[PDB]
Amino acid sequence: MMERLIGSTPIVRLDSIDSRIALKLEKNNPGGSVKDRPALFMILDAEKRGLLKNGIVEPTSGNMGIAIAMIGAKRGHRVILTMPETMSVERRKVLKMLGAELVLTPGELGMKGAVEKALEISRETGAHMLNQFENPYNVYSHQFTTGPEILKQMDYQIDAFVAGVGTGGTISGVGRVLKGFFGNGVKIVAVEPAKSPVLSGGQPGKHAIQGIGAGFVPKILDRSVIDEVITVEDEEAYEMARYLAKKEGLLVGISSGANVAAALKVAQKLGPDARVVTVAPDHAERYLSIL
Amino acid sequence: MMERLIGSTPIVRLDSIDSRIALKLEKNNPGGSVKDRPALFMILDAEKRGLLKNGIVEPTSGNMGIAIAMIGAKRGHRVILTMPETMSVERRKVLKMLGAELVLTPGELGMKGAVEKALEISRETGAHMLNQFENPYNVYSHQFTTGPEILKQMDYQIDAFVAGVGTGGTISGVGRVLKGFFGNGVKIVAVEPAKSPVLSGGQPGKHAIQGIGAGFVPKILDRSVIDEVITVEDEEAYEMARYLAKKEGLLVGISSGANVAAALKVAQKLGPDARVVTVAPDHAERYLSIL
Amino acid sequence: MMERLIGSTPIVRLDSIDSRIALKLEKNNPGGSVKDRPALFMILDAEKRGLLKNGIVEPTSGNMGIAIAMIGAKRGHRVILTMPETMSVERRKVLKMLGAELVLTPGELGMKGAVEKALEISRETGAHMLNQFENPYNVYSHQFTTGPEILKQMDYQIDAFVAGVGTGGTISGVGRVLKGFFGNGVKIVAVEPAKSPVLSGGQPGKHAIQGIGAGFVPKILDRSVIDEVITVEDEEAYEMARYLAKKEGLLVGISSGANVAAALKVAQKLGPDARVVTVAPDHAERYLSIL
Amino acid sequence: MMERLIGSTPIVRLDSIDSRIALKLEKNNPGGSVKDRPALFMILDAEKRGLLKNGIVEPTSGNMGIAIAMIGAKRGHRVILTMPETMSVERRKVLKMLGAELVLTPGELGMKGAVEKALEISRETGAHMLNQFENPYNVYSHQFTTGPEILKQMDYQIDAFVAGVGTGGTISGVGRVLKGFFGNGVKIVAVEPAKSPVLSGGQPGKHAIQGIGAGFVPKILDRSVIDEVITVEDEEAYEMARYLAKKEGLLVGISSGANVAAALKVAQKLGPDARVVTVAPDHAERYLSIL
Ligand SMILES: [Zn+2]
Ligand SMILES: [Zn+2]
Ligand SMILES: [Zn+2]
Ligand SMILES: [Zn+2]
Repeated sequence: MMERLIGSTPIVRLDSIDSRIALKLEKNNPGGSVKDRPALFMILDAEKRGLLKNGIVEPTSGNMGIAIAMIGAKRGHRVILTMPETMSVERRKVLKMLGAELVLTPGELGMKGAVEKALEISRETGAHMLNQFENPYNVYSHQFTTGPEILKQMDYQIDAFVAGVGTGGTISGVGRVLKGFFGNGVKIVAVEPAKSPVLSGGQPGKHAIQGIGAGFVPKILDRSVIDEVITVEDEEAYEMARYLAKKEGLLVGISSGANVAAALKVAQKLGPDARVVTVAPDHAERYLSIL
Repeated sequence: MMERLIGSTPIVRLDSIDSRIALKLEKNNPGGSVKDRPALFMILDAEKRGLLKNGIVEPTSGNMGIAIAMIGAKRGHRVILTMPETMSVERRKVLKMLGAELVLTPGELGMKGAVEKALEISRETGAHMLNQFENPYNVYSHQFTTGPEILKQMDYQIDAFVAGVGTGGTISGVGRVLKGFFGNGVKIVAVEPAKSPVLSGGQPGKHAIQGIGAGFVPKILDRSVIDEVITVEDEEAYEMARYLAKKEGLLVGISSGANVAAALKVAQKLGPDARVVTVAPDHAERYLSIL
Repeated sequence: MMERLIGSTPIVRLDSIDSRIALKLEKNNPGGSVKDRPALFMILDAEKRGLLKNGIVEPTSGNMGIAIAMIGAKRGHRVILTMPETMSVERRKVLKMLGAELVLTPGELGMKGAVEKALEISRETGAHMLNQFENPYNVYSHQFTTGPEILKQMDYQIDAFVAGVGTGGTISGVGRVLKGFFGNGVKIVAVEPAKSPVLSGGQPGKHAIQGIGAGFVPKILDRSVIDEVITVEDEEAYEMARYLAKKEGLLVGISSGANVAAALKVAQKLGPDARVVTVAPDHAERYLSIL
Repeated sequence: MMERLIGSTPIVRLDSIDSRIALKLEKNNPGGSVKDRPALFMILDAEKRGLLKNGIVEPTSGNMGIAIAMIGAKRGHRVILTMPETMSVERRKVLKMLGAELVLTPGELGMKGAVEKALEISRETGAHMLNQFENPYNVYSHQFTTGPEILKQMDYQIDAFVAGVGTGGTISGVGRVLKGFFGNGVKIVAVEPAKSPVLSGGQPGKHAIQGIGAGFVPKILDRSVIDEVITVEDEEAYEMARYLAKKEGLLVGISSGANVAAALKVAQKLGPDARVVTVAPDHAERYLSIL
């Protein structure tokens, strides 16, 4: 069921915004986000290695936790999530509907606080941490599914791929495929918040772009495939998410707004025949309380 | 964009519930429900007839309104919805995100109250009412998309198709295709609330199964393709929706719970090799406030 | 296996011939032709009615024989095919590969001799005749699969659908759907050989356009959906089939050249933004010794 | 057109042969073989490097010539193919249909003569040689399309992948993906003729298994992904190809019988629930005079 439903998502051209921008719509996944792919890969790996006797505990900003909970619900794994109290309340409710357990961690501690608590619960319960920031299967999910899909959906002609970095899974897996095919003929652009520009060589900080900018450089981030880093302001991301819904009818989340805002800045630096691709990580109904 | 994204949704087998039941997952549509199909068909028809000079006004229990708003947002139509105040608050928020206008009508007046207000606004603004309860394009959407999809996805072997009646579009369009192919070899079962059993020959009444049981028999309901009517209690529908999320990882709405609860009663009356198909009209995140 | 592989074929636009024409590629079917669809439907229907206990006998000089032989091979039905002995060594070989029993009837004579022999085999062995020219399930296969596919693949915008009539199944089933959706907004154009223009009111004659022009009006032909008839000369058909290979890289059969030759004549009488769709029934490699 | 049609081919399970075997049907490609993928990738790469101004010349006796001719026809590249004059009238015809220029070199001699003639044509005309045995884009086509497809189509569960080596492109690219995902959990099995077992450490010889066993080790063969080599006799291959047609209704070529014959040998050494996947490179109707 899950193996079959996850991936093979559609791409749309954003004609009412900039007709050079194509948005891959990951909300079509059964868990409602891109994170279904890495969750599936990391889980199948841990099962075959015999690591899930006591279930799974994973820190999350929301989406990876929802994906793990969904797959765990179907496959019969106990799932515990830790997540900062600052993530949208919709996340908490979804996790509960999926019968997962949740421990909220302090907002000012961000993703590091969630990781810390997850490490504790893992030791206390014996639940296995998939560790999205270090697990190479996160990258393999995008290397073997997302990247191949994007490559063919764009008819093997792409000038730039633009993606927010959360775990770094998406840009790394997709970037490996695209650099493999295009070499220097394609630009791979990482997106991060202006408020937390760690990839640009700056300081971590509080920001509102849920799902990106963890405040540190993930171990799985494959820097050799990344050409540049662009920053996006919080209000830029929200504005674009809202614009996508009103002008394209696309019910996409905050990080999709950030991706598209950044893709627009990329496309403007290039010619009229530029082909720019980005991802819409999730849907707008996960953000009704704040978007 | 919309023409391309709408439809071609997947089917899953509910092994952790009853392995004779296959659920078509309509939440994969870009508007997050089955209603994307009839909305697209009715809109394309009204455009080609030159009826949308002043936009669209339609009454809704939520999903048809969201679909119309989404397509209107992309195609450039002004969209006004009327909807009972008793429908989930998520509906109202989505309509606003899509830049549609909304007039809430009294809860005790139900769908009839919404229709009445929509007729008023139509006259006042000149906006065109697509009229989901009378428009044959509602039925054609399921006759030309949903039904053909279901027929092939089930490898041309179906013992029963089970669906809630809202507008009656789905059961009518799908039932025409399936009766066309199977004749009396397939049973077509209409689902309604026990609290409002109009199709069984009873009285209209207040119920909690959002999206079904409008309290009257729609004009587009094709009674010649319907074999029986089954009733479902409110708590049955909610319980099943919850069970689908916890045991299958399927984030489906209330009417999906009602469909599956009814499909289970159908399958139990049949043999161990029975093939029963139903629809999951929408997703669970449209119901976080109440489910 | 066959239920899964048959149908859902791609469409392409004929940019090197006329960019207003779109070509549905039925050679992508496992039997290499459009006839996989009606054969499947006729066989599933006959199975369901318990009519296949002593196998299948069918008189056929064309793709229906391959489709039947192929489905019969997988499903475990005995398949006897009657064919005038004038049929190519290419076709005999394929039928024999699929384990059909070939009954060759006296030649110049023709298809009548094959029909007569099939009727006696049916009496002598109990084998069931599907009768492709009379069986409504031929039409339903197109009403329930091909037409729905085309409608959506053309994003619900079609000014004309153009198709050769062999059995009349394709034009009738697709025509029903397209008339249903578009009404008089779509023109349905039947194609036939200039040498055998029976649908135009003329006399049957010998022609070389494989797959079309039986020299009678088939029982299953839905005349109510057909707006006009257009004729194609044998050499128009062969020349266009060759051109499709040469300039589009499309290895299509003789009937495909006929369809596209006709569609070209249709398109030229319409505006610059007209949308014309037609079918490529089979593949070139079935005709290497004559094309 | 070609970017859209190539790849995304179906898999079937060989229930009438051994239900542990799954067969990827590459005949569904517009060129009727697996070689559409590497041809597309090699040509797109060469175009991008501006290497195709005077066209393409390639020495090829098999499906690569068809793929190149077909892509060349649509894209507007001059295609010259060199082939020993010992090649069938069937293949010459198809190549000529696609508008390739056929350069026939002295026979018994063989493929070396064709390579030598291509090298001089390249010098004399400026035409660019893709060199399918050395070009890494042959491997990438499978790494980026075929392997990703197989991984998902098998629901991420594969005990063995079995494939004939022609160029070694298919086994290398798929093998990279499957090794990447499964590690030592998957066995990658290369197939070659008993008459020409060079990968097994033996001597090159003449054989009748079309599409495999070039009688050298191709430069692009990723030996690091191959776990074992298995041999197949010419008559094993032809017999299995015939059986696939007869009992599965699958019109597959000679190399497909070889692959399935090998996969059968593999499956028999494994448990009852083993999952073995293999490829059907091309179709039967390309071999009517010998199969
Ligand atoms: Zn596009
Ligand atoms: Zn199933
Ligand atoms: Zn098109
Ligand atoms: Zn399978």
